[PDB]
Amino acid sequence: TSQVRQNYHQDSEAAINRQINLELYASYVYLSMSYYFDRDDVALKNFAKYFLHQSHEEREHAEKLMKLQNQRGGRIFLQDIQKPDEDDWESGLNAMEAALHLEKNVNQSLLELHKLAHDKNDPHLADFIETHYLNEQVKAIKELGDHVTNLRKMGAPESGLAEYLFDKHTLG
Amino acid sequence: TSQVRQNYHQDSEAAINRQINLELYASYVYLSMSYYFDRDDVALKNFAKYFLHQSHEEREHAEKLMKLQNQRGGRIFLQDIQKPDEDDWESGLNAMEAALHLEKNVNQSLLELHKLAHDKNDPHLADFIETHYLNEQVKAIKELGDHVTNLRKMGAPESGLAEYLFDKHTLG
Amino acid sequence: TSQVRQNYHQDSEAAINRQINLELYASYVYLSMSYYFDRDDVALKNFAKYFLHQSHEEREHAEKLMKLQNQRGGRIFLQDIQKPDEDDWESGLNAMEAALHLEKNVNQSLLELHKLAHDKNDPHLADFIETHYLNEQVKAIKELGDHVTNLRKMGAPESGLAEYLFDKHTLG
Amino acid sequence: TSQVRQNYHQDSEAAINRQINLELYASYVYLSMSYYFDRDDVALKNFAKYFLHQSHEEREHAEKLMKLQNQRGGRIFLQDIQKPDEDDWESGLNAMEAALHLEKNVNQSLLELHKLAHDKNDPHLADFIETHYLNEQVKAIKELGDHVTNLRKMGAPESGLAEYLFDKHTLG
Amino acid sequence: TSQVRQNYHQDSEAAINRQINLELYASYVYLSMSYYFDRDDVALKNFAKYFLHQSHEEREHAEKLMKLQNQRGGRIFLQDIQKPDEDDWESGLNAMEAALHLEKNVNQSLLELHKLAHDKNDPHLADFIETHYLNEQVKAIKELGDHVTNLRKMGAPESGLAEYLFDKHTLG
Amino acid sequence: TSQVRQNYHQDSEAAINRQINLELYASYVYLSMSYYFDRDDVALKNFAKYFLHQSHEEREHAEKLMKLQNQRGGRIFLQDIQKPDEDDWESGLNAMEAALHLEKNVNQSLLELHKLAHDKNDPHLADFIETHYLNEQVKAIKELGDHVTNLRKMGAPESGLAEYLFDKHTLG
Ligand code: NA
Ligand code: NA
Ligand code: NI
Ligand code: NI
Ligand code: NI
Ligand code: NI
Ligand code: NI
Ligand code: NI
Ligand code: NI
Ligand code: NI
Repeated sequence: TSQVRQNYHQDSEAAINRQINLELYASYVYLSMSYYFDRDDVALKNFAKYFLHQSHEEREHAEKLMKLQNQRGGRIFLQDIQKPDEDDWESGLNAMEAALHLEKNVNQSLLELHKLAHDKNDPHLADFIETHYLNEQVKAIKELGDHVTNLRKMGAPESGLAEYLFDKHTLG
Repeated sequence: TSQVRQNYHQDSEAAINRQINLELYASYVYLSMSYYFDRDDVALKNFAKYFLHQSHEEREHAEKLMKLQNQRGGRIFLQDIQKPDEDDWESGLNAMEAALHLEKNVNQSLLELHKLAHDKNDPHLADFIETHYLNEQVKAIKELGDHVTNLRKMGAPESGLAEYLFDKHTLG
Repeated sequence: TSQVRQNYHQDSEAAINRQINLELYASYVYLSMSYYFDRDDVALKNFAKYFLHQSHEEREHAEKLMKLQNQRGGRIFLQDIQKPDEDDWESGLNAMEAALHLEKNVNQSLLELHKLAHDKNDPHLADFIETHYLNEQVKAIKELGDHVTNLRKMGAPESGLAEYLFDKHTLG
Repeated sequence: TSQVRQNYHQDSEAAINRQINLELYASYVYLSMSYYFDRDDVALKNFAKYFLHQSHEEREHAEKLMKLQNQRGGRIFLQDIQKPDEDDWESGLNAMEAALHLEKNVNQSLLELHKLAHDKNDPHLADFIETHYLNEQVKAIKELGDHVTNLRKMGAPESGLAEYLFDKHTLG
Repeated sequence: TSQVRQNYHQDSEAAINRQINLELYASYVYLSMSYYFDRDDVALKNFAKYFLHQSHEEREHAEKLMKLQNQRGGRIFLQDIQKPDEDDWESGLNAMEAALHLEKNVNQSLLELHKLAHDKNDPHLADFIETHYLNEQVKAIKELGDHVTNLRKMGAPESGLAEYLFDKHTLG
Repeated sequence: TSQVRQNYHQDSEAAINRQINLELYASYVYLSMSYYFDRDDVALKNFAKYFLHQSHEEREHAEKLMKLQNQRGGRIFLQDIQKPDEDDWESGLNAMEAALHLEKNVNQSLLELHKLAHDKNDPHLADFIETHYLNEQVKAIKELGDHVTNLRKMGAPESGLAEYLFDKHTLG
């Protein structure tokens, strides 16, 4: 038992570790998307920059979660970061939809973790997840939905010119 | 066959992918060290910052390798980033020695890759590894050896005061 | 025999002269493309500026090669700069593909020259070609491949509007 | 027939193309002189810089002529740029006299072209050649004559010290 | 065996030590030339400054070589710095020719060392010598050859006025 | 006999040459110490910087002595710079004591040279040695004695932590 541990259950520690691993997996998937849009036959630099920024944001998420785990007295247990389920993300709209699904899964996991923290009578972790992630994930999901809608309203993926214009005007 | 592929063997592509995975593993190990020195019972902030910077440098290494793979016409195939073989790095000198061993392994892998590139008559990748990694890895190994020597000449790990002074004066 | 000649074979001198002539031919082809996109019935100013910049870069390449020839004690022997095999480059995508083929030919010639220099035990010229041209040609080939991919993903050459948009957004 | 062609004869177009080729040949000869004065056994850097600047000026001349050809509705037809008739320009005074002869030949060609334009009732091309080249060629010929006179009044080519002093004080 | 030694043969270490001693000898010869041109009966200050700068450059060469030896795990073994074979360097052209011969000998030694490093499969030391010395020695040899040519084209050593003018205009 | 020689004995010239050789030997020993503290198993950067600065100061001493020799009409005769009697300076306190002994020997040589100059009725060289070296050597000996005392009052060489603290706080 750590000297700084106070009102911190072991289930919350396991959930924090699992969310750390989930954020690592999300950053891995975002990096995979970024360097898939870096290929010569794809040639979409703005999508690559955006997905690299998203991977860095998920890295910051994981770092903040590990710092919070070290603060609450819990111990960190890292696991194997699984590779993305895909290596060729087809087009831009497919990558945006996959990122939207990943963000929704991360949001569901964060909501389950906050429900657990509320059941554990842990207001600190509750408000931490509320102010540091919930609104962030909501904004990210809204932005990805807007991007998917704009890509569908232009002819993608059937129109590569539409994806080029979305790379230039929107993500540029 | 890519339209930009020219004097680029498939063995070189596989070696580039394996080196990308190795750099990812090195960054993972460095992040594990950094957040192991972030624990409350450890309390060494400068070691954490240094290992986080090393993890970011290995991330930049992997990104540059993936960019070079995309330039030479080869395709990227990511794998599962294995977790570090340890979760408790004992003390500071043990972590420095483990980082030294990891750097020496990465240097051996880079030397084997350069030998392969020379056997494939690929001067571009050869000089790329020469100017972008070889001297960098040599400097890193020399710095880690100096750190290990200074830690051994102060009483570490038997003297926690020595590790504190090395964290304050050297890595501070 | 020059007083400054040292570890410099005559075959390397002939190869340097041939590469100088090749760079001159490449600059001539780039200037031809630039002023073909300057015609009234073509009207693509950004393509003209880009090809003029590429011609100036090949001119700098030839000047650096002649300076290196004067440094290594060898003598320069200039030949007739052949005219481009075409006077009407059809459209923009055709010109980009021709520039890609020319860059790949120049890269193959540089790789053969570096192989010869390695067989002549000339590390100076080897590293010179490695650091001053190899990565440059790789970047140029990658950029031309990205341009060709973007032109093919927009409707060119069947869509002149696509070529206009590529001239405005990309090369503008 | 171009939509912008107006009062522009085909003979004027052929003369413009021939003058473009002549300016290209002049730039080639100037570059040959510049890199002949770059040799180790010659060692005259200021002469090399001056001849390189003259080659760049002839390149600008050719570019302006091609732009004027594209403006007047005519089409450009490039030919093979012949190599200079010499590869060893003896000394500095010989190179200056050869440059003077080349400038006088270019001036004669420009005067013949202006006479043709006047016979074709083309005042635009006439005044263009008058204001953009005639006075320029006159100034260049006067400067080359002054340089030849100063080189002859110092002992060149029989005095290499005279050529060194002309490189240092005059062209420096 | 050092903890940082990796892919570093003992023959390469001996060659590095011998090259360190050679650079020390070159710096000694350059200092001897500099302070020979400092004598009252000689009175050539610019030659003294130039040779002192060359001696300092050879000192920096030796320091960089010793730093590289300390980096690659090898141990440094210094020897006796031999005095220059001459104490009166006759004139300026003789000193320039002696410096040219010394630079050519150092270049031959560096080329032999790079050949040895390539035979030892050491790309790090190979590229180090390539980028940090080879082009530097080539530029130095070219500059010394140009200086010798200019001194021979002015009347030196039979004309002390020529040496004075070379000291004032060139090396001044 | 030089035209500028006046009240300058040949014994004073020989003593000046011997002192030049002694300063060269001192600079060599200081450089050896500096690059001995540069080794990986030593790892003391501040000691290396201090000894390199001392070597540069002895180099300036030798240069000033050679300039004074050229001023007084005497001729310079350089000899072989002997290597240091040691290649492994044990620890920091041993190197400081060796530097102190070398400084005391140089001071004794300078005092003997000043006594000779006074016996030769040479006030110029006397006051030159007085104002340009005597107080400098006294300050250097006092500083080295203070360093040795501080190293002995901390536990060196039996305490490597003491040497590390002296490198950080004092020489840092
Ligand atoms: Na190289
Ligand atoms: Na006095
Ligand atoms: Ni996240
Ligand atoms: Ni790395
Ligand atoms: Ni080889
Ligand atoms: Ni080129
Ligand atoms: Ni012209
Ligand atoms: Ni008329
Ligand atoms: Ni050197
Ligand atoms: Ni001294």
